[PDB]
Amino acid sequence: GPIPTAPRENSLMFLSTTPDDTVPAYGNVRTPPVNYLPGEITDLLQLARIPTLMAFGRDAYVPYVAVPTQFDDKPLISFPITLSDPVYQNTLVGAISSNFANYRGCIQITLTFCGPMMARGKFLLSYSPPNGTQPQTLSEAMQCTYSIWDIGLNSSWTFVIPYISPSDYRETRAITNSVYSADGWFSLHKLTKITLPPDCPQSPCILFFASAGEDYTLRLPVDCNPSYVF
Amino acid sequence: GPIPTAPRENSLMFLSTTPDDTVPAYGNVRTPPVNYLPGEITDLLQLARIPTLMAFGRDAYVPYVAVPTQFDDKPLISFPITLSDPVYQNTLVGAISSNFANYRGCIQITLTFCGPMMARGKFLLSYSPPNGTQPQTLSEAMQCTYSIWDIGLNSSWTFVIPYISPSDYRETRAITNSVYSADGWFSLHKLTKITLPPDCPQSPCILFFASAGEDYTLRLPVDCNPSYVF
Amino acid sequence: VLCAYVEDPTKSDPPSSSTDQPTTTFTAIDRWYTGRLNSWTKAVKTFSFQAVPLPGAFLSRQGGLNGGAFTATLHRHFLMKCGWQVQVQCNLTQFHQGALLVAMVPETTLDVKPDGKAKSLQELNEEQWVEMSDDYRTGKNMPFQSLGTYYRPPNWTWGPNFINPYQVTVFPHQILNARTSTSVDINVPYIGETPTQSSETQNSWTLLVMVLVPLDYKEGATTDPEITFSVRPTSPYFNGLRNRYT
Amino acid sequence: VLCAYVEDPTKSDPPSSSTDQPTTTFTAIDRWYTGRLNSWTKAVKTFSFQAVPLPGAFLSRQGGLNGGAFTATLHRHFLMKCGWQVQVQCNLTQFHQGALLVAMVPETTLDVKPDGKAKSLQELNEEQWVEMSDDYRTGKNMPFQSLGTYYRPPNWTWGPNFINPYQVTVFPHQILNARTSTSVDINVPYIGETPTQSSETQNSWTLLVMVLVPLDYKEGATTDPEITFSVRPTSPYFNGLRNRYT
Amino acid sequence: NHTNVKFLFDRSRLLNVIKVLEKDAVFPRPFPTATGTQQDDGYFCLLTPRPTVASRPATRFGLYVSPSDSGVLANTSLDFNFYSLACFTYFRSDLEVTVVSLEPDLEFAVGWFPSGSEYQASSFVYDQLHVPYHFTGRTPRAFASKGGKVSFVLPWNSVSSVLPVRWGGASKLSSATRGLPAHADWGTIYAFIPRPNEKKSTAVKHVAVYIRYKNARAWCPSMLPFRSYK
Amino acid sequence: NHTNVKFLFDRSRLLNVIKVLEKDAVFPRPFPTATGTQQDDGYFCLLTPRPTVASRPATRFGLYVSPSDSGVLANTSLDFNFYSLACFTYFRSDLEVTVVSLEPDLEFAVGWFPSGSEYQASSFVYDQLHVPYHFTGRTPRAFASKGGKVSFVLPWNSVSSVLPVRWGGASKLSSATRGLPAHADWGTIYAFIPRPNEKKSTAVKHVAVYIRYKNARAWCPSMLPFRSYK
Repeated sequence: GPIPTAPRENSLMFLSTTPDDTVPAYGNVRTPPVNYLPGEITDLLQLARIPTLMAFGRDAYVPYVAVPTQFDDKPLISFPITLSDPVYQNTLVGAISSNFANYRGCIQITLTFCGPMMARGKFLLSYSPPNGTQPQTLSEAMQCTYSIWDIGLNSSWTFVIPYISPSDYRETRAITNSVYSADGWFSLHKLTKITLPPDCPQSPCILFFASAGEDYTLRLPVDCNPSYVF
Repeated sequence: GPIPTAPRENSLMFLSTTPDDTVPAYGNVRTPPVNYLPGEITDLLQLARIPTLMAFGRDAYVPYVAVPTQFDDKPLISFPITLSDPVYQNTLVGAISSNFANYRGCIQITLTFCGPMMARGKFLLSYSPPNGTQPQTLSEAMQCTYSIWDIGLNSSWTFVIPYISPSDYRETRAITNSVYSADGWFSLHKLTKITLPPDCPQSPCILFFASAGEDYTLRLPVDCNPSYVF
Repeated sequence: VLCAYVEDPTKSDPPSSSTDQPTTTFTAIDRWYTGRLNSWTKAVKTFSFQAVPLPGAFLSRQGGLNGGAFTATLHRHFLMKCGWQVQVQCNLTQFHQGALLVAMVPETTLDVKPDGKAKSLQELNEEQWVEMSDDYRTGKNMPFQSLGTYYRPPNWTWGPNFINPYQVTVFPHQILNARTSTSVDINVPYIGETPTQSSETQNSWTLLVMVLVPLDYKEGATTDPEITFSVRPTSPYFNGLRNRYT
Repeated sequence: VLCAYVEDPTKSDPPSSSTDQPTTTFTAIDRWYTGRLNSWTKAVKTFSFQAVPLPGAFLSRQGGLNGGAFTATLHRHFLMKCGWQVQVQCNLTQFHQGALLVAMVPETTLDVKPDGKAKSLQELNEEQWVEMSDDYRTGKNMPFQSLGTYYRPPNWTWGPNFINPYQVTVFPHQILNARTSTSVDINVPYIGETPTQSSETQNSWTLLVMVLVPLDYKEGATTDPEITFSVRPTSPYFNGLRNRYT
Repeated sequence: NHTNVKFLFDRSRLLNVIKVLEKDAVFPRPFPTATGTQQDDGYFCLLTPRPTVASRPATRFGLYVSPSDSGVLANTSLDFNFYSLACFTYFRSDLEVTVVSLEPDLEFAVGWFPSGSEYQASSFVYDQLHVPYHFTGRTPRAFASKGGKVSFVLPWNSVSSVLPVRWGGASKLSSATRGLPAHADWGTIYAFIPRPNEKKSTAVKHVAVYIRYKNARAWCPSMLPFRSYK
Repeated sequence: NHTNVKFLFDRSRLLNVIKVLEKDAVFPRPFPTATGTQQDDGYFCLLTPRPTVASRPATRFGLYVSPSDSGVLANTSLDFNFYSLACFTYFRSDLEVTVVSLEPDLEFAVGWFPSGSEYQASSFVYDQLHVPYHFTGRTPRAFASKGGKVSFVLPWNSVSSVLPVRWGGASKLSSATRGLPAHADWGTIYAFIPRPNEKKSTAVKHVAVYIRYKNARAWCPSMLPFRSYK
């Protein structure tokens, strides 16, 4: 006879993200084949790992950092490492990951010195953990995690920003995210004063990228910000 | 006890094309046998492949094409290859396939020269791809896909129109269907001037058919046009 | 010989709607039945057909179609079940052009006046060729029901026994061209809604001669070819023996 | 040579949307096509790009890009299916700084006037470098539909063929730096919504030279480097042979 | 296999919009019907793709263009989605009937009686209420819930082996019984509100009858209807 | 694997809020549309993440800022949750449509017709009631219960192999047909109250159309939309 079924309390409820199919209406359709198209994106972490340009206030922002010839004990640029920060809005790290809720991995800033060929000098690349006050002095930059980038064979340096966090994942749209302030600070410092040859232009430009590490992982898709369309 | 079932969001919905049965009301009926009837249509592509007459404006249209004795550098007839075109409304290609949404295959125009027996001549049969302007000149017809039909042993020629399309299937009720215009053009050109013997009638008639190739396939049944009944 | 739907239309089992022995034969079964059919001239327009209903022709004797002892066997049995075999000849010379379409149309009412009952033999001689009008294309001349004075008579706009004249080559057909052949050869088996239909009132097939290309000949040359035909039933199965039909 | 999405972009099957033999070759397939492109100066701002549509450049002859017998084969076939191979040279000396971004953008309308139809050859000489305004970032200049006088024309605020100028390095790209290289080498395969698109009206790729760092050179030193390019189709498959396009 | 005959006709489509009975019916008297016959018109849906008139099988199909006042209009039904794709002569299939209400929150009920049988037209007085004789019977009288849909699959019940899509014989004797098959139907249905006759309301409630042809089998290839050129 | 493309787009989201038909519709005439054309606007939901206008595929997306009185406003739809995470060029998936009512206790019904086909726009007079020709057809017309939700999964029906998220060619000839794909749609749906046209009410009932992309496949990595800095 009839199978006696007791329907549950969520009967006749259309839930949006129900992980199950529905009734096919117009089945038995042979779709045309798509074997000819190359480069199928199986996973959107194939595009967080592609290095895309950052932005810098000096709606006309600048992907590079000008390098003034004045030697000084303060950072040449120092932006905080937060994926809601407006130096990451138009990357592919901070634009994919802003539409999610949690991340875990290593942001990988790829540098590119776009100055002349016979430039010689060193740069210091200090990532700081989130402290109560932003590090400015080069002495305050040596004590953090650093790596010295020379303009030698390395006209392109990929400084892997570490993942140091009291939780397994981080809130990806949050200014604070943690204890008191701003989640860290990358800071490109100039270490020795830069020898630019004459009849070659002074004030070179260093071009910054922002990719993601191989262990970069995301979680919990949220409804995105639809304010790209206005 | 009762099996706890949670009914879905489409409960108590009668969908028209649900691929499933329903409750039998008056079962256990032995139908009378139908083994005696010959010719069971298993598949309606058994009738798209049967050559049926076309129509031509000169509601009294004409299945043939009159052949005037005037030799000329313009096509004797040239109709576009579109299955919504009114030279295909009363075939079995364009009447079966109009009630569907997509097709894929080779229209097969079967010719039949209905003139006298001692006629001698050649015809050129140029299918063109969809170009911005319809080909008219016989020089414009040689450069396309052609085949030379002689009035020899071949008083019946089946010119297979190729399937050249940027998609796997084609919209079967659409004037445009593709890039700018009209999907192609078959064009029966006369190549040498036709020797008709005297005391045999001038101006013969060539009778056109429209079958489908062996690889002709259809897809996505749609609700038909009920304007045959008014 | 254009066989229809099978390799051998002579193969036919006895009907499963009878309990008696079928009269499988009669006194002359290996002979044809030749009848006249109206001559084809220049004034015949395109698609002007001419229908020969089977076995409606053996009874009304359309064109001298004398049925011999097949009509006198069909009148003495109730259910009849045969497959036909027609053969239309027409002496197309080299001096003619044009193309008949000889088909065997299943289940149509083409001998019916688009305005009444059934055609006579004089009215088949007056018109000589039935013009494909809007009625025969839309099926608007299969006989309308007498609804009566109660129901308001609807505007009959369509009927499913039409001819789409551009699609008649779906049937068992051979084109009687001016320069390929002079005669057709069609052989069809039995069809029907029942395993055997009636005898006096069945129209399971219909010989159909349709002009696809109008006849043209030079003046003084060979004029106006005659059309004959030859109907011959293949494996009939007569059931329900009774006296002659009244 | 920056191959795109595969190890070998030369590997390409014939299209599955044809029933005829594809014209797989033409009279000079192992040669390049060199065209001019506008020179890069100090006054070029950041992100001021310059697009070379493929195969939109072989037809309009953008910068003297003569297609030889590839344009005269593209005009004589309906469906065309090739993978491109560009090579942008620019004589960056030691005395320059700056970095071009040479990419092959899939499916964009960057040769289209943010205010009309398609660009001419004189208007590509007047502006010399297309400034990345709010329109090209928001896609607000791909051509709006003529809705007509009936529908009130909506305020078009976005279009999906934008450039996000900070994300152009996702494409097949090589950065033409002042001190790593002087020329790029990009090789891309065929893409498209169909297995083969049209010939006269396809824009499946687009050569794109974008200024990431503005050019700076000392006065009296080497001035204003020229930009050339060299487009060359790899394994084309021409379908639908017809006469020359009108 | 979207041109498959078993697949193509296996989908639901409209047949007729019949009125719902609220008393013991009088089945429509056979043709011709003289004036003054008290009967109940258009309440019965003769389940056949062939044209009908007054719930009886018709030769032709006929609608009304200027339906003036004199006379009783007749419910003429036709399966428009069938004949445009019925390029065949015979068609045996098992019918699946779905009766959708066209009245807000209607409790109706669907009778049926087979091919060749007849409606039982009287009433028995249960508890001083005229309960009609279509509440009972050996045939399926499916009952709908308040606002529900009646659905069941009917077998090929008729005494004909197949249903002639095109028929040329004569069911009775000749003179306007040509092309009129008598036993080409899956039966007839009718809707009735399951209340006795003293609770007959004043409104005239309609209901709609859908049809799905389960296990379609078609024989004897034939034509498709003529499409005009206007 | 929350960045998985098959997982990320496999969830329901809003597309358009379309009005429910109460008569036989007139499908919106193609662009450009002159004034005085009597038609039915905004009743059709062209099922595509790409921008639409007047139920036809559009190049750009456009909303209204100050919608004054002169002219007919146009239902422009866009998938906001798609393009912010559509960092790719091509996207083939099987659509799952859910039609949620925005009217208290509405009995509606959802038509459909495939990519390339067209709406059947007339009415047949059943029982002196104008029943339109969108109650019947070979395409799915799913029926909702009184206060229910219509849900079904549609296949990739279009003649394009994939849907171009970004397209640069020209469907017809040039001059404002650049970047306008013609066959990038899963079809079109529309809601209709299943009552005949003489029971047309006066209120204008809306309904909402959801979308789930079953079995998402994305190709050719591309950009994400530009986020402003204000």
